[PDB]
Amino acid sequence: MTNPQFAGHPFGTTVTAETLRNTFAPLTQWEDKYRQLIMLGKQLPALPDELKAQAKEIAGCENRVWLGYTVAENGKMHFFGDSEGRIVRGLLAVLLTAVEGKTAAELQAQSPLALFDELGLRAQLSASRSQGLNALSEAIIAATKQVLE
Repeated sequence: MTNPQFAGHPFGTTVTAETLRNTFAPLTQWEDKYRQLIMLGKQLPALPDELKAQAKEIAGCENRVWLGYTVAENGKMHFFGDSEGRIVRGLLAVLLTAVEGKTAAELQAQSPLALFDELGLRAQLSASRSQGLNALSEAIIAATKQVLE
């Protein structure tokens, strides 16, 4: 009789698309967003190797990128990863938030870039860099394709 629990990340819990909007609400300057974003990572826990194995490797961004998830019984997937670049690290948050217990379908029904764009944590990011966010997202599309099938 027991139940293990790990990865006490916010994303939704305390870091909801809203909360982020409340933080950026005042921060109208991208400089801030990009700035605070860095701190967003600090908040995130240090992704251990054990989890690294549970997640997938992503070397198509500013720097190393680790991400992993799993479809629940109903489908409620839970994302969890990290990155080297604080900035990127923070970005994940928003993402993990956009995918707040979302279903594969849902994801396809609404890209996680919405939040990023909404908050402007990407809409501003140069096209080039944007290519990255896409890749990340694609990770889902690829997954959703599996869950869908």
